[PDB]
Amino acid sequence: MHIDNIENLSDREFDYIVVGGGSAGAAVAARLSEDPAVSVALVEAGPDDRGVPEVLQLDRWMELLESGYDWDYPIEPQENGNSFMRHARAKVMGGCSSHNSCIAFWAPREDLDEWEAKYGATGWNAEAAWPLYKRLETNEDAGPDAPHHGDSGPVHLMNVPPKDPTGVALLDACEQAGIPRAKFNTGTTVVNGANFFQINRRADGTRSSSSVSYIHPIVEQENFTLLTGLRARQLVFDADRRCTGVDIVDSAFGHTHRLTARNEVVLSTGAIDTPKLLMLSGIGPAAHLAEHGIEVLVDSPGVGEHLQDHPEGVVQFEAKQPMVAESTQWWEIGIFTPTEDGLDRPDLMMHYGSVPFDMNTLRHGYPTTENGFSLTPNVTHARSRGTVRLRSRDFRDKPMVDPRYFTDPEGHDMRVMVAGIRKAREIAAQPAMAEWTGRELSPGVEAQTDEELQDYIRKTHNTVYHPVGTVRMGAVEDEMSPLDPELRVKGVTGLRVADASVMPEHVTVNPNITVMMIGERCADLIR
Ligand SMILES: *Cc1cc2c(cc1C)N[C@]1(*)C(=O)NC(=O)N[C@@H]1N2C[C@H](O)[C@H](O)[C@H](O)COP(=O)(O)OP(=O)(O)OC[C@H]1O[C@@H](n2cnc3c(N)ncnc32)[C@H](O)[C@@H]1O
Repeated sequence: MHIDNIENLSDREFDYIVVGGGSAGAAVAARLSEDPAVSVALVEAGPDDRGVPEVLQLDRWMELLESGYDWDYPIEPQENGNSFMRHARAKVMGGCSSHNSCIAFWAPREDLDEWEAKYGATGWNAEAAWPLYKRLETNEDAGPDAPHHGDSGPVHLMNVPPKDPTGVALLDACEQAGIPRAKFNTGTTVVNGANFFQINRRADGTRSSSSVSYIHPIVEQENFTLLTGLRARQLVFDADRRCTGVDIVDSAFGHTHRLTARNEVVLSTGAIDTPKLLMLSGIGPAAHLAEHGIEVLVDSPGVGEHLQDHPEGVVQFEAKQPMVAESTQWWEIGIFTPTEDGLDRPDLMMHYGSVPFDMNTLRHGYPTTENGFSLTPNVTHARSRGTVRLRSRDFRDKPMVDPRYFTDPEGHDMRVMVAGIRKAREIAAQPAMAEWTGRELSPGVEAQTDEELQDYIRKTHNTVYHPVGTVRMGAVEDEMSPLDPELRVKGVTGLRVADASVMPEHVTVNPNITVMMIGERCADLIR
C-alpha cells in the first residue's frame, strides 16, 4: 500500500525500513519485500512519480534542474573551482534515477575488483557484481552471444539508435582520431573507444528509474508499505545503540512521527543526505557534531569525508547545419580515451550533447547559440577529495557541500581536464566533422595555453552529477571507513547504508547502474 498521509498509518512497526526511495533504496526495499513473510517500509521525502509526465518522460530531464523536484544544493566557495556550480539532487520517488539522463553502464571489472583488493571491502569484486548487474537488467543486447546480460530484470536497458547525423559524424571523427567504435557493457572495459550509449529507458519513452522498475509493480503488495512526502529528521537508537527506527515529518513545521524496525534500518538517502542524517543522529566526526550541539553517539571520523565526483568541463561549438530537434536524452554519446600509456581504465571521458551547454559560461560572457553542440570532458578518477558537513543542527538547513574541485596536490584533475579540452578540439577538427563543426563558442580559439585553459576550467566547470563516497565501506579496522564490508554502520547495531555514499573509490563510468547494483547487494547481504 501507498501511504501519502502518515496520520492514517496506525501500525508503524516493520521488519525493515529503507530511508530514501532512490537508485539504491528502491532496489533494497523491493528485494527485501520478495519474501511475503517480511514486512518492508520505504520512506521517501519527495512525491510519488506515478503519472507525473515531467519525471516519467526521459527526454524532458533537463527541465527538472532547479525545479520543485530538485533539493538544489549549491556548493561552498571553491578554492580552485566554480563557486556557482550546483549539485542538483532529485526529490521524488526514484531519487536521481528519476531526474537523470539515464546513461547506463556496468562498472569496469578493474574498479570493482579493487574495492576488495585495494580498499579493504571484503567480498566486493566483479565476481559479486556481475550476477547482480544480470539480475537487475533486461538488456537489449541479451542473448547467447552476450550471456553476461540479463534478459529478465526490472531495469530495462536499450541502445540509443544512431539517428543523430552529428552523432554518427562525431563517431566517424573519433575513428579518424584513432578512437574506434566500441560496444558498451560487454563485460570488457572500454579504455579507448566511443559509441552511442545504452540507456535505462523503456520502449515508450518512460525512464526505467528505480521507482518505475522496482516499485510500481509492487505498490499493492501486502507486505510492502510506500510512504511518500515524508522527510527523515533523525535516526532513533537504544539504550544499547541499536537503531530502532526513524523520525519523520510531513511538513517542515509539523508533528514528528516515528517508524520502527524490528530487524534493520537501511539508509539510502544518497551521498549528500546520508552523511547529513547520520551526523544529525549523532554518528560522525565528534568535534563537528559537538560544534552543533549534537550528542556524539559514535565518533566516526569518515562520515562526510572522502567526497568524490567526476568534475566536468565544456567545449561548445556552433553547428554548421540544423541540429536534431528530437532525442532520447540530448547526451547520447560517450567517448573514452587514455591520456597516458599503461592504463587498464581510461582516465578521461567526454560526453557529446546535441545542445549548447551554457549553464556556467553564460555568466562569464561566452557567446550563446540556439544551434550548436557540446563536448564535455570529465576526469574518471579525480584525485581531489571534499566534504559534506552540517550547516547547523537543524535538519531543514541544506548541508555544506564542498567537493574541493581541482585541489589534488599533484594537479592530476586539472591536467586531465586540460588534455580533455584539447582532445575535444582534436576530435571536432577531424574531416568527418567538417560539415558540422562551426565556431568554438567556449573557451574559444583564443584560449590556447595551459594557463588559459586552466583559468577557463576553474571558472566554468560543472559536474556529471556523480557525488559519491561520503560514508565509505572499508576494512573493519579502518577508523576512517564508517561502514564495514557488509555495509553495517560501525559503532551501532541494526543500521546499514546502501547508496552512492558507500563507494571507497569512484567508478570510471556513470555510476547509476552500479548504485542500483549496490542496493541489490545490500538486499543479499541482509537476506
Ligand atoms: C541528478 C543527476 C544524476 C545523474 C545525472 C544527471 C543528474 C542531473 N547523469 C547521469 C545518469 O543519468 N546516469 C548515471 O549513471 N549517472 C548520472 N546521474 C547520477 C546518478 O543518477 C546517481 O549517482 C544515483 O541516482 C545516486 O543514487 P543514490 O541511491 O545514491 O541517491 P538518490 O539521490 O537517487 O536517492 C536518495 C533519495 O533519498 C531521498 N532523501 C534524501 N533525503 C531524505 C530525507 N531526509 N528523508 C527522506 N528521503 C530523503 C531523496 O529524495 C532521493 O529520492
